[PDB]
Amino acid sequence: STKWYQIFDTEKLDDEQVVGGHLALLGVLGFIMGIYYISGIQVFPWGAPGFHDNWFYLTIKPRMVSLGIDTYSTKTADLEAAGARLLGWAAFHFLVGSVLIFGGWRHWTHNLTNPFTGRCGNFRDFRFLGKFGDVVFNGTSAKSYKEALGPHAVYMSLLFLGWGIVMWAILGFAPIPDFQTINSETFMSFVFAVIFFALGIYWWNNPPNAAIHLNDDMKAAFSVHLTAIGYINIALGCIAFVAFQQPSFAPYYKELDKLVFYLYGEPFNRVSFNFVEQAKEFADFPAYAILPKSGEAFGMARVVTNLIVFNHIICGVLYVFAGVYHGGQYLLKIQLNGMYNQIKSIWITKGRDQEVQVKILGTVMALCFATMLSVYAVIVWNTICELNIFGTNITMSFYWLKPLPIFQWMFADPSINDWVMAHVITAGSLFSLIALVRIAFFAHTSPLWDDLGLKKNSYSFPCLGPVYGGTCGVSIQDQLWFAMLWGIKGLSAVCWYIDGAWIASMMYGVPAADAKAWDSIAHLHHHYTSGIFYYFWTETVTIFSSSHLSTILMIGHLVWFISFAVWFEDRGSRLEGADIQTRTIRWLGKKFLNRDVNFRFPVLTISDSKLAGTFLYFGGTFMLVFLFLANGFYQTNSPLPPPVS
Amino acid sequence: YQIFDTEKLDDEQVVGGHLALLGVLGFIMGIYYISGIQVFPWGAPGFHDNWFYLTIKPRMVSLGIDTYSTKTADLEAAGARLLGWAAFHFLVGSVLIFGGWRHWTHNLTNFRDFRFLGKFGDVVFNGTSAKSYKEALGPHAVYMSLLFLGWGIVMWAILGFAPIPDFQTINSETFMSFVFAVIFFALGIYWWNNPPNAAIHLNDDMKAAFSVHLTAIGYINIALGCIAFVAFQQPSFAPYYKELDKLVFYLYGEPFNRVSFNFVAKEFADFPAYAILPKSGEAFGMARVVTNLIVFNHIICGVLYVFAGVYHGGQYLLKIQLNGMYNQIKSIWITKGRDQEVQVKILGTVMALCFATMLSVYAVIVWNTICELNIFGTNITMSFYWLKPLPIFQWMFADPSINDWVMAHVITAGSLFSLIALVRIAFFAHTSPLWDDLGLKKNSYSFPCLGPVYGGTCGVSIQDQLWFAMLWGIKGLSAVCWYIDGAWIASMMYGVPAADAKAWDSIAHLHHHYTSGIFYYFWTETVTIFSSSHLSTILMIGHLVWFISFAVWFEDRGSRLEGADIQTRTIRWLGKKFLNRDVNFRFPVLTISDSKLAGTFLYFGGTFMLVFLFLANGFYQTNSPLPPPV
Amino acid sequence: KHYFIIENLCVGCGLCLDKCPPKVNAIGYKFYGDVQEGGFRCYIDQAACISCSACFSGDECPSGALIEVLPDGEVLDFSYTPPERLDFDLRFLHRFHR
Ligand code: BCL
Ligand code: BCL
Ligand code: BCL
Ligand code: BCL
Ligand code: BCL
Ligand code: BCL
Ligand code: G2O
Ligand code: G2O
Ligand code: SF4
Ligand code: SF4
Ligand code: SF4
Ligand SMILES: [Ca+2]
Ligand SMILES: [Ca+2]
Repeated sequence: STKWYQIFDTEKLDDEQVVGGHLALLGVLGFIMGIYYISGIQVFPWGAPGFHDNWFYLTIKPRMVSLGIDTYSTKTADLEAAGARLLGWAAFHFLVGSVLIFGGWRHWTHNLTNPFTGRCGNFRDFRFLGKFGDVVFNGTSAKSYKEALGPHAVYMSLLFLGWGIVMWAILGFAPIPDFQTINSETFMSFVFAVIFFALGIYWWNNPPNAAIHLNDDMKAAFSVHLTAIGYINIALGCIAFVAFQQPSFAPYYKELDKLVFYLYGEPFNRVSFNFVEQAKEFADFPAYAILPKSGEAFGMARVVTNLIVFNHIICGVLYVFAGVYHGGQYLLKIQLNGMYNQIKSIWITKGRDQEVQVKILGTVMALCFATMLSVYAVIVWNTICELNIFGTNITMSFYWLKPLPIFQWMFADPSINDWVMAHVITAGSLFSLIALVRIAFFAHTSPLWDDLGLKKNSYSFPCLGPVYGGTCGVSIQDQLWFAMLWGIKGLSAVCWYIDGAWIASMMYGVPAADAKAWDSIAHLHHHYTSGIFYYFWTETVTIFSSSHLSTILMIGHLVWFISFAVWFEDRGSRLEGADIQTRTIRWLGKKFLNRDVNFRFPVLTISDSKLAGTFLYFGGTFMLVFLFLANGFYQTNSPLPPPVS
Repeated sequence: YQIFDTEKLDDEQVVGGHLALLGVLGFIMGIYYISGIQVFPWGAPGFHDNWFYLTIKPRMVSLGIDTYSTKTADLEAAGARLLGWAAFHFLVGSVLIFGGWRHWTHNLTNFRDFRFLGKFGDVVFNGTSAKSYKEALGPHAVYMSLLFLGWGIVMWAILGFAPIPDFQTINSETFMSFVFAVIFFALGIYWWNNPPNAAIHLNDDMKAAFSVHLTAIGYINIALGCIAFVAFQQPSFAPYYKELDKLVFYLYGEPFNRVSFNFVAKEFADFPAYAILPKSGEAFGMARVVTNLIVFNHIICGVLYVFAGVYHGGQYLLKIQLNGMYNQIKSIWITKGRDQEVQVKILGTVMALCFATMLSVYAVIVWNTICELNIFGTNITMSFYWLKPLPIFQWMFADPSINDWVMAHVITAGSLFSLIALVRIAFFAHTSPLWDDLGLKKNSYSFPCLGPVYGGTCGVSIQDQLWFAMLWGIKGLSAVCWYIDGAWIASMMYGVPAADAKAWDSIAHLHHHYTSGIFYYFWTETVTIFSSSHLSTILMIGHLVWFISFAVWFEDRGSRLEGADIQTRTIRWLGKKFLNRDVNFRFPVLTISDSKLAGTFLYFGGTFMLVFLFLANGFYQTNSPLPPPV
Repeated sequence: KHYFIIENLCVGCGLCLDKCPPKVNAIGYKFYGDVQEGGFRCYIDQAACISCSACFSGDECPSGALIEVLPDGEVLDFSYTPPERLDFDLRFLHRFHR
C-alpha cells in the first residue's frame, strides 16, 4: 500500500535521486532565505518604508547583525544601507538557489551533461574537480557510504574555508583569535577547515566500517544520521541558550530589547465606528497602523533566544524520534528478510538477545518510574503546601531542596525550580526512551508476542485485533506516536523553563498566601513568571492582547480537538457513520438530481488515523507553544514580599 | 460493573435495593442537614457552609426549617428545627434500610399476591395485589397519590402552611399537592380498571422497563432543570434565592486569614489565625450560583439518564434480537424501527439536519470571532449583530441577542449530535446497513474491535456508542453551563483586551454585560478561582483525571499490554534478586471495552468536576454594558 | 494452491479480508465466544477462493495461521522464514565489551 507519504520514500530512491532532492531543497531553502531577507528590509532602498518585522526575520536578525549586514540603527541612512545589504545578499541567495535547484533537477533525472562540454558525468566514477580531485582523491568514493565520509568532510572543510574567505572579503571580518569579539568565527572557520580536511583525508585513506548501513543505506544510514543530527540540534539549542545569555553576544542580542518592533498582527490603533478620514485612538499614528511594542517590556532578546533554542531543541527531539522510527523500520525489514541474524555488529548483536532487551528496557522503566515519582511527588507536595490543604504550610514544602553546590555552577539562581526542571527533563527523556527502546528492540516480536505467538509483519499495521483484549498500537509507527506524545511533556518543560516558570509547583503566584510566600522563603533574586497552571493565566494576557496570537490560539485548539476524533478508538463507529452519510447522500436521489452519486465518504485507516492524530496533536500543541514563546519573557528581577510580615 | 444486572435480580431484589437506597438518601440528607446548622443550640460554633447545604438552603428557607434571618437566637431556633428534621430523616431512613434488607433478602410474613393496608386495601385493588407491571401502574399511581397527600398533610400539620391556592407562596405547594393527590388517585383508579397495553415491557422486562423509565426520567429531569431555571429567576421565588446575594457565606477551602511566619502577624484583624475569610454574596451572585448548581445538576443527570436509558434499551434490543423475539413485537415502539429502512432514513436525516444547523452556527461563531479580531480586515460591522431571535421567539429570552440565538442553535445541534449516537444505539444494535453489507453481524453489547479490517472497526458496540454519545453531549452540557453562568457563547473572545472586543456592547445596545467569550471565559473565571485553594485543587485534580483518561482512550491498549509484560518481567527479576523467589504482581491492563469504560468515566468525571468550578466560582455578570472602544 | 488458515493459531485480525478482492469474499469471520478472549477466527471458502495468493504473498499474518499447501504437499507459514541460527554471544576480553 503506497500512500501519498510513501511516494518519496527512500526505498524507491537511489543515491543520485536523494542527491538531487537535497540540492533542490537547498535551493528552495535559499529562495526562502531570500524571501526572509527581503522581509527584513526595514526601509526600502527606493526611499520608502519596509516590511513589518516577521518572526522569521526577527529570528534571523541577530545573526545578520553579527555579520556586516543589518545594523541596529534608528538612523535612516544606515538603515537604508542595512536594507541594501539585505536585498543584495537576498538576490545572491536567489541566484545560488536557482543554480542549486537546476543541479538538483539534473541529479533527479540522472541526466548529467555539461552544456559547454558535451560529456556525461558518471555518478559512480568522476573527479571532484579538474585538478583538485586528482590532487586529493585521484577518483571517486566507490558507491559506498563509508568511503564517502572522507570526501564529505573534505567538502565541509572547503565550505568552512569559503566561509572564512567570505567573512574576510565581503563581510570584512579579519580573523583574530579574540573569541569574545565577532571576528574569531572566521578564524575558527579556518581552524575547522584544517581539522576537517585532516579528518577527511584520514577517512578517505582509512574508511570507518559500520557495515550495517552500507547495504540498505537508504534507511539505516538515514536513521543513524537523523538521530545523530537530532542530538546535535539539541546540543546546538543548549549552546545557543548558554551563549545568547553571555555578555559576548550581548551587543548583538540585548540591543534587540533596546529597539522597538512593528510586528505583523500586533494590535493596531483602533478607530471608532465613525472615523471621518477626509474618532481614532492613538491619533498620532495613522488609522489601522500597528502600535509599537517596546522590546524592554516584551523581552525581545530572550523571546528570539527562546524561539531559536526551542526550534532547534524540538527539531532535534523530532529528529531523534524519527531516527529511532526509521531504524525500527529498517530493523523490521531485516527481521522479515532474515538479515537481522546476519548483521554482525555491536549495534545489533547486543540487542539480538531478547533478555538483554528486557534488562535494558526494565532498567530504563525503573529509572523513569523512580525519577518521575520523586519529582512528581515533590511537585504535588509543593502545590499542597502552597495551597495549604491538609494543613501544611510551605515550610513543609521542598524549598530546602536546592541543587548540590558542586552542581550549582550551571544555574543562575539555585532553587527547587532548577532541581525539578532537571529531574523532569531526565524523567521525560527516559519516558520517551521507553518507547524509543521499544521501537529499537521490539520491531518484530515483543517478549509478550514471543510468549503469545504473534509477530509484527509491517511498519504501519494498525493492530492484531481484540485477541487477548488488546493488541492496539504495537506497530513501531504507533510506538513512535506514543514516544512523541510522551516527549511532548519534556519539550513543554524545556519551553516553560526557557520562558521562565516555576515548574517546582503548579500554582505559584496565585492570590493564595503560601503561593505568594514562595519567593520570600526561597531567597530568589529572580521572580519566575508563574507556576505551571498559573503560567497560562499570566502569559495569555499578551496572547489575548494580540489578535494574531489569539487567531493562532484558536486554530491550534481546533487542530488539537480535531486530532481527538482520530486518536480515539472510534474508527469503526466513524466507518458506519460514513456509510450512513453515503446512504443519505444517495437519498439525494429522488431530490431531483438524476445524477449517480458515486461519492463514498472516506474514513482514514487506523495506521492513517494515528498518523493524522499525532500530526494534529503535535501541530496544535506547538502552534500554541509558539504563542507561549511569543507572549514575552516578562521576568522581572524583583523578589516578591511575603503577604504577611 | 455488572454485579447488579437486571437479569440477576428479581423484582423483590429491585424493591429492596431501592428501599435501601432511599434510606441511605435519607441518611445523607440528615448528614447535610447537620452539616448546615450554622450555630448549635449548644452555642458552640458550627459547620461553616457546604455547597451541599448552600444548594439545600433555599428549600429549607421556603419550608421554614432554616431561615435567612440575622439574629443569633433565630439561627439557633432554626438549627434546633434542622436537627429535629435531620433526626426524623435519620430514623425514617433507618426504617427504610430495614425494609430494604427485608426485601433484598426474601424474608417476610406473598410477593406474587399480597395485601397492602388491608382495612382499605380491600376497597382499592379488590383486596388483591398487582400481579404484573401493567397491573402495577395503578397501585404505583395510588402510592404516589398517598405520597402527595402525605406531603400536603405534613405541610399543613407540621410545617403549618395554609391551603391558600395563590401561586406566589408555599400555600400554593400545599394546595397543588392536594390537587395532585386527587389527580394521581384518579389516574391510578383508571389504570386499575384498565391496565395499559405496551406489551414489550410485560414479557421479560426488567432491562426494558428500566431503560424506558430511565429515558423518561432523564427527559423529566431536563424539563425540571429548565423549569427550575425559569422559576428560580422569577420574583415570586426571589425571597428564597435573591437573599443569597444579601448574605455573607463562609465556605470551606476559602483563603484563610493568612498568618505570618514570625507569628506567635495576621492579614485581617480580629479574625483569628487560619480563619475562613468572609465573602460578600453580591460579589459571588450566590443566588445565580445556587440556581446554576441545582439546574445544571438536574440537566446533566437528565442527559446521563437519557443516554443510559437508550443504552439499556439497546441492550434489551440486542437481547431480543439474539433470541428472535425482536421480529414478533406488536408494540409500535419496535415496528417503527424494525424495517431497517426507516432506521437509515431517520439516522441520515438527523445527521444531515445536525450537520446543516451545526455548520451554520459554527460559521456564525467563527465569523463573529473574525470580525472581533479584525482578521483579514473585517470590521465589527461585518458580523452577525443584526442576527437576533425573531420577535415571535423573543418572549423565550431576556435581553434578546445573537448570544441567545447561538445558544439555542448550539443546544439543538448538540442534542441532535448526541441523538446521532443514541439513534445508532436504538437501531443498529444487532444489524447495521454497513454490517449487513459486510456480512458480519454483532452479538455483544461490548465488542470493541472486531479486528483491523476495512481499515479498522473500533467502537461499533452499543456501549462504545453510549460513550461517544456522552462525549458529544459534553459540548451541549458545556453550552448549558456557559449560558447559565453568563458566558458569551456567540463569539470566542468577547470583552477581551483587543480591537472591537468591547464594541459588542456598543453595537447590540445590550442591557446586560455578558461575562466573556468562549476563550476569555476561562481567564475571567480563573481570576476568581485561583484565589480559592479548594477550587484550585479541584481544577488540578479534574485535569489529572482528564488526561489519565487518555491512557485508556487512545488506540494503545496493546502497547500497554506488551509494556506490562515487560514491567512484569522487570518486577519478577528484581524481586527475585533482592528477595528470595517472590513471584507475583502481574500488571493488570484493562480490556478495551473496560478501557473505554474507564476512559469515559474519567473524561466525564474530570470535565464536569471542572464545570462545577465554572458554576461555583460566581456569576460575575454585570448589568452595566461595556463602553465603545472608540 | 488451496490456501488454509489454522483457527487454533488464528487470532481474528482480518487483514486477509483486506487482502481479498471484494468480488470473491473468501475470508469470513466465524464467532465462537467472547471477543476479548480470542473469540472469532477466520475461514476460507475453498470453492469461492480461486488461487489469488494475495493473502500469503502479502505476508501480513502475525500468528502464522495463514498456510499454503503445495501440490507436493509442503506447508508454508511464511513466504521466507529466517534461517534457524546457533546463537551464542561474543565478548572480546580486552575490548570494552568483556
Ligand atoms: C539535517 C539534515 C538531515 C536531513 C534533512 C532533510 C530534510 C529537511 C528533507 C530531507 C529530504 C529527503 N532526504 Mg534527508 N536528511 C538527512 C539524511 C538523509 C539520508 C542519509 C544520511 O542516509 C538520506 C538517504 C536522506 C534522504 C532524503 C529523502 C527522503 C529526501 C530527498 C530526496 C527526494 O528527492 O525527495 C523527494 C521529495 C522532495 C525533495 C520534496 C518534497 C516536498 C517537501 C519539501 C517535503 C517536506 C517534508 C517535511 C515538511 C520536511 C520538514 C522538516 C521539519 C520542519 C523539521 N536524508 C540529514 C541527516 N532531508 C526531504 C524530504 O522529502 O523529506 C521527506 C526533506 O524535507
Ligand atoms: C545552503 C543552502 C542555501 C542557503 C541558505 C541559508 C540558510 C539556511 C542560512 C543562510 C545564512 C547565511 N548565508 Mg546562505 N544559502 C545558500 C547560499 C549561500 C552562499 C553561497 C555562495 O552558496 C553564501 C556565501 C551564503 C551566505 C550566507 C551568509 C550571509 C549567512 C551566514 C553564513 C554562515 O554563518 O555560515 C556558517 C558556515 C559554516 C558553519 C561553515 C560551512 C558549513 C559547514 C561545512 C557544515 C557544518 C556546519 C553546519 C552549517 C551547522 C552544523 C553544526 C553541527 C555542530 C555539525 N549563502 C544556499 C542557496 N543561508 C544564514 C542566515 O541567514 O543566518 C541568519 C543561515 O542560517
Ligand atoms: C552513539 C551514536 C548514535 C547512534 C548510532 C547508531 C548506529 C551506528 C546504529 C544505530 C542503530 C540503531 N539505533 Mg542508534 N545511535 C544513537 C542514538 C540512538 C538512540 C538514543 C535515543 O539514544 C536510540 C533509541 C537509537 C536507536 C537505534 C536502533 C533503531 C538501532 C539499534 C538496535 C539495537 O539492537 O541496539 C542494541 C543496543 C546497543 C548496542 C546499545 C549500546 C551502544 C554502544 C554500542 C555501547 C557503548 C555505549 C554505552 C552503553 C553507553 C555509555 C557511553 C556512551 C558514550 C554515552 N539510536 C546516537 C545518536 N545507531 C543501528 C541500526 O540498525 O540503525 C538502522 C545502527 O546501525
Ligand atoms: C424517601 C427517602 C428519604 C428522604 C430523603 C430526602 C431527599 C433525598 C430530599 C428530601 C427532602 C425533603 N424531605 Mg425527605 N426523606 C425521607 C422522609 C421524609 C419525611 C417523612 C414522612 O418521614 C418527611 C416529612 C420529609 C420531608 C422533607 C422535606 C424537609 C424536604 C422537601 C420535601 C418536599 O419537597 O417534598 C415534596 C414531596 C413530593 C412532591 C411527593 C411526591 C414525589 C414526586 C412523585 C417525586 C418525583 C417528581 C418528578 C417531577 C417526577 C414525576 C414523574 C411522573 C410524572 C409521576 N422527608 C426518607 C427518609 N428528603 C428534599 C430536600 O432536602 O430538599 C432540599 C430532598 O430532595
Ligand atoms: C427513579 C429513576 C430511575 C431509578 C433510579 C436508580 C438509581 C439512581 C439507582 C438505581 C439502582 C438500581 N435500579 Mg433503578 N430506578 C428506576 C427504575 C428501575 C426499575 C424499574 C422501572 O422497575 C428497575 C428494574 C430498576 C433496577 C435497579 C437495580 C439494577 C438497582 C437496585 C439494586 C441495588 O443494589 O442498588 C443499590 C446499589 C447501590 C448501593 C450502589 C450505587 C449507588 C451509590 C454508589 C451508593 C449510594 C450512596 C451515596 C454515594 C452517598 C452519597 C455521598 C455524598 C455524595 C457525599 N430501576 C428509574 C428508571 N435506580 C441503583 C443501582 O446501583 O443501580 C445499579 C442506583 O444507584
Ligand atoms: C415518549 C416516550 C419515551 C420513549 C418510549 C419508548 C418505549 C415505550 C419503548 C422504547 C424503546 C426504545 N427506546 Mg425510547 N422513548 C423515549 C425516548 C428515547 C430516545 C430519545 C428521543 O432520545 C431514544 C434514542 C430512545 C431509544 C430507544 C430504543 C433503544 C428503543 C426503540 C427502538 C426502535 O425501534 O424504535 C422505533 C421507534 C421510533 C422511531 C419512534 C416511535 C414513536 C411512536 C410511533 C409515537 C408517535 C410519534 C409522534 C411523532 C409523536 C407525536 C405526539 C403524540 C402525542 C403521540 N428512546 C421517550 C422518553 N422507547 C423500546 C424498547 O425496547 O425499550 C426497551 C420500547 O418499547
Ligand atoms: C501522571 C499520569 C500517568 C501515569 C502515572 C502513567 C503510567 C504508565 N503508563 Mg501512561 N499515559 C498518560 C499518563 C500517565 N501514565 C497519558 C495522558 C497518555 C496518553 C497518550 C498515556 C499513554 C500510554 C501508552 C500508550 C502506554 C503507557 C504505559 C505506562 C507505564 C508503563 C511503565 C512506564 O512508563 O514506567 C514509568 C512510570 C510512569 C509513567 C508512572 C509514574 C507515576 C507518575 C509519577 C505520575 C503518577 C500519577 C498518579 C498520581 C498515579 C495514580 C494514583 C492516584 C491518582 C489514584 C506506566 C507506569 C505503557 C506501558 O505499559 O509501557 C510503557 C504504554 O504502552 N502510557
Ligand atoms: C470542529 C470539530 C469537529 C468536526 C467539524 C467533526 C465532524 C463530524 N464527525 Mg466528529 N469528533 C470530534 C470533532 C469534530 N467532528 C471530536 C473532538 C471527537 C472525539 C469523541 C469526535 C468523534 C467522532 C465519532 C466517533 C464519529 C464522528 C462523526 C462525524 C460526522 C458525521 C456527520 C455529523 O455528525 O455531522 C455533524 C458535524 C458537523 C456539522 C461538522 C462540520 C462542520 C462543523 C460544525 C465545524 C467545521 C470545522 C472544520 C471542518 C474544521 C477545519 C475547517 C477547514 C480548515 C477545512 C461529522 C460531520 C461520525 C459519523 O460519521 O457520524 C456522526 C462518527 O461516527 N466524530
Ligand atoms: S480498538 Fe481499534 S486499534 Fe485497538 S485492537 Fe481494537 S480495532 Fe485495533
Ligand atoms: S487466494 Fe484470492 S480468493 Fe482466496 S482468500 Fe486470498 S484473495 Fe481471496
Ligand atoms: S492475517 Fe493471520 S491472524 Fe490475521 S485474520 Fe488472517 S490468518 Fe488470522
Ligand atoms: Ca511566555
Ligand atoms: Ca462562573
